[PDB]
Amino acid sequence: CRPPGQRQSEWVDLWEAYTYQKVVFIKEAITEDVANNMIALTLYLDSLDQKRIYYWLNVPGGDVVPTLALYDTMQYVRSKTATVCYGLCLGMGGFLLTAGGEKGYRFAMPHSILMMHHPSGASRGQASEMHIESRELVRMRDYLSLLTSNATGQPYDRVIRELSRNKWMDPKQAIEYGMIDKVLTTP
Amino acid sequence: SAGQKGHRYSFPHAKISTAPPVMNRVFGQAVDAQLQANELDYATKYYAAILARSTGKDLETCQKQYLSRKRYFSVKEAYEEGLVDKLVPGFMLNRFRKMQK
Amino acid sequence: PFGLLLRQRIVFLGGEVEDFGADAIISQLLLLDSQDPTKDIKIFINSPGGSVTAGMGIYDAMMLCRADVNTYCFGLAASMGAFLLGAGKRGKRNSMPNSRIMIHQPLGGASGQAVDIEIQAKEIMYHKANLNRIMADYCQQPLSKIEEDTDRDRYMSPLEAKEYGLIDHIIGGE
Amino acid sequence: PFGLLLRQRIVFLGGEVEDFGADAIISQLLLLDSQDPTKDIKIFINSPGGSVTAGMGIYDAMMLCRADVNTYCFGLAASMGAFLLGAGKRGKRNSMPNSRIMIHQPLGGASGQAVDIEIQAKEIMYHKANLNRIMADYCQQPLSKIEEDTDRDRYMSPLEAKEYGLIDHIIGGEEAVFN
Amino acid sequence: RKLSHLRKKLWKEAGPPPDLATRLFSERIMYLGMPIDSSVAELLTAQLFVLVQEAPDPIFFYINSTGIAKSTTKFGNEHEAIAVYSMMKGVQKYCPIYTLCVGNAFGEAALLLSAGSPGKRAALRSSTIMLRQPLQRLGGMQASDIDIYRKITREKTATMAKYLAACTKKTEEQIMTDFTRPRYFNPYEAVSYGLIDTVLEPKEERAVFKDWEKMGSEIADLGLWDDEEQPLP
Amino acid sequence: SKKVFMIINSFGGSVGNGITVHDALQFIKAGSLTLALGVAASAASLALAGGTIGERYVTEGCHTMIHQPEGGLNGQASDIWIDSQEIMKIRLDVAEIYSLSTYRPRHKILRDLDRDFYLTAMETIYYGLADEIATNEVMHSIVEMTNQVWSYHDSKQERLLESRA
Amino acid sequence: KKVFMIINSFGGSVGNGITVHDALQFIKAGSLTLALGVAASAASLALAGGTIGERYVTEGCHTMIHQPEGGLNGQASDIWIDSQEIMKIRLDVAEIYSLSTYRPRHKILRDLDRDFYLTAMETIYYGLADEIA
Amino acid sequence: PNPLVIERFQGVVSQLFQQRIVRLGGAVDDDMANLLVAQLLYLDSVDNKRDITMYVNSPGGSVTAGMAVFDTMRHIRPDVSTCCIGLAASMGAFILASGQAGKRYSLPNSRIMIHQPLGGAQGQATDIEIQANEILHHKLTLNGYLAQFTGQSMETITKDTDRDFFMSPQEAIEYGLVDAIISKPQMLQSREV
Amino acid sequence: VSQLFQQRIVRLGGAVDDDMANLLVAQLLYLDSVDNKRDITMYVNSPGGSVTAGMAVFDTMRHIRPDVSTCCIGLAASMGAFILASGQAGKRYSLPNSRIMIHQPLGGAQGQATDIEIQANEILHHKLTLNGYLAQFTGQSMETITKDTDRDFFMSPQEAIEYGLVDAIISK
Repeated sequence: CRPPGQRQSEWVDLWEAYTYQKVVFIKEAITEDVANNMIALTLYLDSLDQKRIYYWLNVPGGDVVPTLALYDTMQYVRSKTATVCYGLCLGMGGFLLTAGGEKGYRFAMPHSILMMHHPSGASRGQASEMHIESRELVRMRDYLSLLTSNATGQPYDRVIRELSRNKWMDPKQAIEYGMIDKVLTTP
Repeated sequence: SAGQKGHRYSFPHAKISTAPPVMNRVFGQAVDAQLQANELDYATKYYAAILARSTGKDLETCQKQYLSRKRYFSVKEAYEEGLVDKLVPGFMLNRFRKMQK
Repeated sequence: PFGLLLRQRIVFLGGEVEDFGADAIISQLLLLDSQDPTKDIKIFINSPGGSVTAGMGIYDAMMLCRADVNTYCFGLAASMGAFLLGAGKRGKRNSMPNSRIMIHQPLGGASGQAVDIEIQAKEIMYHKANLNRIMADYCQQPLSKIEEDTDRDRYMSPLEAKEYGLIDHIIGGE
Repeated sequence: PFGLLLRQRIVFLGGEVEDFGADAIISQLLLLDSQDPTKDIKIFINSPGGSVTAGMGIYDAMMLCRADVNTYCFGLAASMGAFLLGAGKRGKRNSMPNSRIMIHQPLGGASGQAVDIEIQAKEIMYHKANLNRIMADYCQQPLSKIEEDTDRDRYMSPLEAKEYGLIDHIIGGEEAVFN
Repeated sequence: RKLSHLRKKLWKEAGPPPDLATRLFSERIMYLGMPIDSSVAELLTAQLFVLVQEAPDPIFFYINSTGIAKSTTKFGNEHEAIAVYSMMKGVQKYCPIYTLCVGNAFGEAALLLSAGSPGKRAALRSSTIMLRQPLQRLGGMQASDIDIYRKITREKTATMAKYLAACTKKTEEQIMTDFTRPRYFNPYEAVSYGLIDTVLEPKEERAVFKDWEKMGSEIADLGLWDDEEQPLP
Repeated sequence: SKKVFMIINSFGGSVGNGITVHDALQFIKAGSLTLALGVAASAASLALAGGTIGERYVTEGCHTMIHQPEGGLNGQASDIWIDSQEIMKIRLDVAEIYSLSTYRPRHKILRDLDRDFYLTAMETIYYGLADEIATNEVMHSIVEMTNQVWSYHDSKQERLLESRA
Repeated sequence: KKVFMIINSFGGSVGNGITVHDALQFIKAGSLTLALGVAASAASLALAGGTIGERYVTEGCHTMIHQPEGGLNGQASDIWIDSQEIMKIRLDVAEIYSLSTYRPRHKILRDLDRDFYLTAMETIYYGLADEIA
Repeated sequence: PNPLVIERFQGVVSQLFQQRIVRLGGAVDDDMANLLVAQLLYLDSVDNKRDITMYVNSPGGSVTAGMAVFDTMRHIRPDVSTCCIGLAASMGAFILASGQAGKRYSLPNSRIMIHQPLGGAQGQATDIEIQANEILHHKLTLNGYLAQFTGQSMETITKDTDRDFFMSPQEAIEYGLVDAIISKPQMLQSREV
Repeated sequence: VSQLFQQRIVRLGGAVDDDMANLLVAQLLYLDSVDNKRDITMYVNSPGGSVTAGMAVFDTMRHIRPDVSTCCIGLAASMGAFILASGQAGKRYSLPNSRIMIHQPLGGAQGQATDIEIQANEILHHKLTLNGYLAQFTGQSMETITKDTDRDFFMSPQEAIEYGLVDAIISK
């Protein structure tokens, strides 16, 4: 993706050519620095026009706090969204597949590797502040399960028992579980 | 000191130091330390030739005054020695500007 | 050195309380009660702290023996030797007039899943409620004031430690 | 070994002078003085340097010894062993005919506060002033001449060390000394 | 007028330049995404000198950071958060400032959250506000300077609670009560605390509560020895 | 016009870098305004006093600090005396600039350089390092002062964009 | 119109080879895959993912065929879940090769047991390429 | 580490070796497991009728090293009385549970942790499923012997030892880990009325 | 170094920390137990150390029912010189070319902003404890001890007798 392309008459980079074409690409992991460029890109396309936004994900994992920064910007904007999967979305990247586009706008390749698990954290020090960060990690665990239950239609008691352990999905089981909407064909 | 005479500008609170130069890590024989001694011999002879043209001294005077030990120079006594001549052009104190007002 | 006084039941809790360091204290504690259960065992305290489960291993091993226990504090005892200073019986808890008594709550550790954080959270919540029951026994203090004293770090002089109930006597009188 | 020379009252000062190696020589020097205050003590100095704080304790230990001391310089004597070489009794100072003698000031690093720098700056100058006035007693040399020879970082052959006053006798009849 | 410069710079010097920070700068949107350091605070001040000049039009301010430093990394100084606070405090009568909390706000990021205009401060649905106790845990140097470091840590907590009470309209002793422990704050109850003015809600609410999980289990019998199986839902 | 507006924010740095930015603001023909924000270290307090007297402002959140010259020294016994005397020359240098600019005698300032001590905004005006307290009211005058000096260059910028179009 | 790319890879994970596999069938037009030098397991998936009849190979090129590799460490339960992950990924890439080589699937798992290398001759016989350039 | 404490530690374990007291040293790995099985196979020379006191204190370790200590404790002729002081890990509590029935003593201040054993897997694709099967084989054998020692069902062990499960000996005496507690009778205190 | 233990000589060498202070008081428990009449001579050579480690060996020397003797070897920097001044009056000896340095002890403050102010009060309590005990050993006023302990001040052994650090010197 290092050679650039063209928009209509001049040379523009490949990721920025799809930015004018309202296509967002995410290829690296979700960290604090790349999430600052994604939520600033969602507000920039929302101010120009009001159309459907496309997100292509290749996230192999990431942190919990910058992922929730990108999730809350999907519901704040007045435009529509559509998440399309190619490659793999592991960890918190699979949660962003079920962020928006619930009414038939979740596409995936037939060989996409899906992954759903409970989030994690690490903070040590005093024993009194360990109780406060445990309440923060508990309040982040059930809230992340409540959004997956409303988007996929699954019961809330099944997400706590299944996603606490290791769970992996193929696109054949992603249809019956309500995680994706349609499967992309050859054309 | 190698600039044009009469226009050596300087800040009034700077530090000037003239010391003989040193050499890096060289691992050799007895004749290898002799040729490295000749490189520093030409270093003191070339540096004193610049100071003799600037300050107006002899060749052996600049080696005894400047290039012997690691010493330092202020701004005020360097004008009497011959390193600098004046300050920077347009220099004026902010307290001296308040005295004019 | 240390071996010249080990035959007269002299225990030195020197250095940081680790898994191997505290085990050397426990293994020599069972030797002294098995040879003579009627005479007292003296334990010296000079330690800047240590582990939570390792430092707890000295207290319950000293309660396992049926003989008498004397405890002396040298220098600084930071939340592991200070808990072990008052662990002896009443009347034979002496302290030096310049020794520092540090009261502090223990630490914890967790690395894995978020459900593994709350397991270690209630594991250290049980250890915090365990030592507050123990420290209120030999001090005759209520549970309300002994929980806030372990909240912040407080270096205590032995002048106020006598009325607090942690120590019993002061060697030298002044 | 080293214990065979200890019962014959001969100690060794080898390696770099440290604080742990300083008191090991002082503790065995007072044991020989308490056993026999009449028998001489022979020392052997081979040191490439050391601290000025721990090196003065070896000099005060030989001054505390009531019996006479004998010195022997083999190998190296760099800035600390040359001070302990001449510090013995006059007339009983021998060495190897090819050993090197280095008379130079000690080193030191300074860091910290601005008031902290000027304290240790005059402290190492007071150590430089005390080491010059002590070494000028047994050498029979003036103070102005001995304070500038220690500034030059050049070694000294034992041929010119004899008339300098630092050493008295050379083992070998004074013909094996090579320039 | 500068609105013709806005249409000309986006054609030449902002559009074909592919940097997103330049195109966000032209739309009067100033976003703090990086952790605050010596390079961030001078960049935030230099952007504020330009925005107050061309127009009295309102400026959008987005806050998404972990503050100056995380608790599991190297710590610095906390004085740069006041420098961007007092710089933007005088703008409020010259230019309206809109402040919205996206993502998270750890420590000093909540101080700039209350630094907005009244009636314009806002937060999202799943935001997090942390009243952390800052900073500078390193004190291993000479003991002659720790007594004036006790004066520094006392007066910095005084002026931080003074600036927080000037915006939240609360008592200064209540700010030090929240500084003893790292208490997290829900944005739904932060409107009653005085940190934010309102909470902007999405168009379609799909965040179901968890209060219906309590099915009302009956009390067990007194003559039943219950097992010690751990609570795992 | 020709006014120079500098902002002051530095928590550390070398002492020699603060004296260079001091005389860099002295030889300017026009006036200079210095605004202190956050802190003022040994490199930053000399930049604060380098401005024109009457335009120096310190906020309530800013804390002026006077620090001794920190240096690294390594060498022989002959070289350790010559550079430690330079520390006495720098301590004579920073006490001289603090004396000529704050209306204070040299003896009372030299009794303050032996120990590090932080200053507040009220002690900045009392010693003489600044002139006025940068409150919220006088900060509005700094906004309107930098608006006229920037629009004097932006009026030429407005004529170049209209000529190109 | 027709995409033309150079295939050259000696290492890398096979999970990235599945990303470039499905991207080639997403193009409506044909694809020209020309392998040069080394073709690893991630590179052979893009070589077999091209259109049948336009997969070129040189005389000195080789194709590396091997099973996926991974690194597993942690609790006892998620090793068993991730053990089925590497097994069905190896069963997934066997079905990827089976759509081009027209061979039974049980013989490809025997070649996927160890490292398998092919020269320019038997690459045409095994169906990974079409002809020699 | 300090080398001075090593000869003092070697002296106190040898004096307790004459009183038939063994020690579990740190994490259970290969170097101590050959040393520990040398100690249980030497105490039978004095007498094979009296019990063997076993000091149990282990913060973790490997899997196969603790299994080499487990089989020799139940095979020798005298009974092995385990004693857990401090902290027992998943392999440490299995050694404590492998003692004689009715002779497993402890103190009520220890912590008992039981879980599935830690492990890893590295290699090719078929190497992963091979090394995952022996961990599940070690999962079945550790949970199978604990169901016979404590007397619980098969489903009870796998659902409690799935994660970190810390217990006290006041509640471990109800499950079946510790048979009895060792504590001196205390004098009754004059409580408030 | 085992020949000094039979001659009632203990060695204070290097910086004082927790394992050295446990070993130093262990030699003091044995030398008074074999004889409660003969003195114990200690060779102090330390460049500093911890706050509580030097205070752990200070109090146990006061419990020795015969007097002790302290001899300076080389240098004592702000922690060993406190052990010299705590000896018996008339038994404080020093080398004629040794060095005595009096300074406040080192120590850090790591933790919360509420934690670093409550632990600096202990350092301020340690400064009142060190200077409060040193003023009673030297016979000087309270102001002159708190005036020179902030910066490092080296003292010659000739001027240490008139100030009150040592009692005599061993010249012979």
